[PDB]
Amino acid sequence: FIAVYQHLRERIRQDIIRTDDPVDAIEQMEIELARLTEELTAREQKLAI
Amino acid sequence: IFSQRLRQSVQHYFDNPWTLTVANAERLLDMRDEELALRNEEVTGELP
Amino acid sequence: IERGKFRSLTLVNWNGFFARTFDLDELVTTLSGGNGAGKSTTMAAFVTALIPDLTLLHFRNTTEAGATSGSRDKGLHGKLRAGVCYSTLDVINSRHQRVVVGVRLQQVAGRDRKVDIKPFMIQGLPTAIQPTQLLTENVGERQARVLP
Amino acid sequence: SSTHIEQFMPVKLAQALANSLFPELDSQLRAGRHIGIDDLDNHAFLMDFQEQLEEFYARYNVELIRAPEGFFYLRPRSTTLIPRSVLSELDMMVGKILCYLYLSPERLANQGIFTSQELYEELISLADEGKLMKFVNQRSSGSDLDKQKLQEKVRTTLNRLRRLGMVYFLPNNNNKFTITEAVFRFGADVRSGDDPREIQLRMIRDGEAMPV
Amino acid sequence: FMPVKLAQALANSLFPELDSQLRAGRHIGIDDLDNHAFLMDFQEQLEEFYARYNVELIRAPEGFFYLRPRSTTLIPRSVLSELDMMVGKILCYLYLSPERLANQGIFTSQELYEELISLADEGKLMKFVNQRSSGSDLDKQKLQEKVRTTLNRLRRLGMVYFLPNNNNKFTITEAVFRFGADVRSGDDPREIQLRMIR
Ligand SMILES: Nc1ncnc2c1ncn2[C@@H]1O[C@H](COP(=O)(O)OP(=O)(O)OP(=O)(O)O)[C@@H](O)[C@H]1O
Ligand SMILES: [Mg+2]
Repeated sequence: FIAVYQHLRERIRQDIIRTDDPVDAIEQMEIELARLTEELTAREQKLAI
Repeated sequence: IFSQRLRQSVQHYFDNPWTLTVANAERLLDMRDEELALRNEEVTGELP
Repeated sequence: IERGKFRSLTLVNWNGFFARTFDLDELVTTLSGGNGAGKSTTMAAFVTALIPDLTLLHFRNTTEAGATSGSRDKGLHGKLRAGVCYSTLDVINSRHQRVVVGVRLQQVAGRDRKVDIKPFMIQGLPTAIQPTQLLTENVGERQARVLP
Repeated sequence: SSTHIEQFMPVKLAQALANSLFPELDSQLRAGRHIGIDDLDNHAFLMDFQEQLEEFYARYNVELIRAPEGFFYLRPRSTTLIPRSVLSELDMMVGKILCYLYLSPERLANQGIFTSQELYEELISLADEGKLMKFVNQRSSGSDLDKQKLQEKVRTTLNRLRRLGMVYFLPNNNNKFTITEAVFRFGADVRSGDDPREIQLRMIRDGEAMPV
Repeated sequence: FMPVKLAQALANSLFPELDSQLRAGRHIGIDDLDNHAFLMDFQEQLEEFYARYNVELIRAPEGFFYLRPRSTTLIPRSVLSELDMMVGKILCYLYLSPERLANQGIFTSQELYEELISLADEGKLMKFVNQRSSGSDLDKQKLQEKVRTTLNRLRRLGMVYFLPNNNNKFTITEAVFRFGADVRSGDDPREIQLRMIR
């Protein structure tokens, strides 16, 4: 189990996601997913016009 | 969180210097082009 | 409007031709003669003078047509003799202007059978000048020489 | 049946190798170039066929690797069929500084455009100026001539990192440039909060980084 | 899609190694039994495969294969030194008739060193080492070192095969003809080779 956590610790992407606790990083990633979804919605609306 | 993390690393690099690896495939060797030497012969002939 | 036309084709120091000028026709021009006479060579000279891009020129046999072969030899070098060579076209523009385009060809000394090309163009040449005479010097008793 | 692509190769792999973008990308990847998000054509192509390319290059004993920041690159093994090389220590100093620039929100106002002078100033701000000077010239003691030599060496290394894809010059100005996310590989020794020596040993065992 | 025979060819286990060697510029002769046979079998498709890189796959009339880059080559190019072509033309000369009786195909570094020194002009030798040099022992030692270095480069090109021991004795392959002169009807190879070396 310790090995699994050590393995995951390195795989964090950038500063705003640097909660060294992986499980805590999950929700920040999903927050980014939601943010990205909103941006995509606005952009595709622009594309239509 | 990283400010300390990275700044100390730069400060103390030379106590444990390390280097990354990259792919460095070889270049294709080719003949050096010698100065172009054309064939000059001052050809002559009977005109039709 | 009067469309432009190709007046003539000139070859100098090609394989079998020393200095020859074919006068083209307004509609159709035909070349005849036994095998190996030199018809395809005349075709090749024309197209070379039209598109001197040496990366493209590739003169396959009529047999093996359509086969992308990557042959070792493009087949142009052998159609040239040693020394300097020319290939030129005379054209009458829609504006009734006489313009002479062409290329200077020359074999490259060395194991690789390479060729050198240098295009050129002439404008305003008097109608009385023939390219065959313009490209040669009369040395000796009717024994003309080609000039670089 | 016989004479059928599936006999020799997966269809998706053949489809990838037949694409018009493959030769450019293969030539660059073997040269060591890193691929980020900005060059959409190449990055999207890599994402579409990732597993096929990884299985293909495995024949050469090299791993096609994807960093968490989303950039691909090649890491040769010990029995690699493709040669392998290591960066200089000055390259590392400038690389870590470029990373610290990318993170820095105080300079986010620049909107990504940095100047060589700013990079030099930051580098001298953090490192030991005179003792780092030892590598430029063994007799340097702060002379302006030697300072200019340091600046020019920095300029040259920055150009080399441009070839690796770590930085893009502006289309018309070569004195200013924009960063890419690939620079984060310079942080591989600190991204985990643990004992540095064990990190170093794991990196060297994984083939990421050699000593000097 | 992709031609079936091309997919077969590049699926073969020998391809990755041959690709790595070819992109480095190595020449494949009749000596490399398996590689040469592989190229003979799949030339028609490999030529097309490498044309996608703006690089030409040529089979020399003597029989050996090699790649020639165009100006628009997608593979980064590199170029040999003057001393390199000098040594190459020397090796082409040594591929002589009396060679068979003189050495039975196996030469030594000293043969080449002495031939190079004897046949070349002094001025271009100085240009090779350094213009400030003048007939000094250290210059000759440096020239020997450079000869060994360029000979190893040529070995990487496949021109010359070292006999498997630490000593510097080797044999010359047919692919050395790439340095050779143009041949005209009835011309003697010795004379034309010397004419270029002069
Ligand atoms: N590259 C070359 N090298 C050497 N000889 C050549 C070359 N190309 C053509 N020839 C020779 O030049 C002569 C003219 O050939 P060419 O094809 O022009 O003749 P042709 O009258 O068009 O013949 P055909 O109608 O049979 O095609 C022939 O002897 C041919 O063998
Ligand atoms: Mg014909």
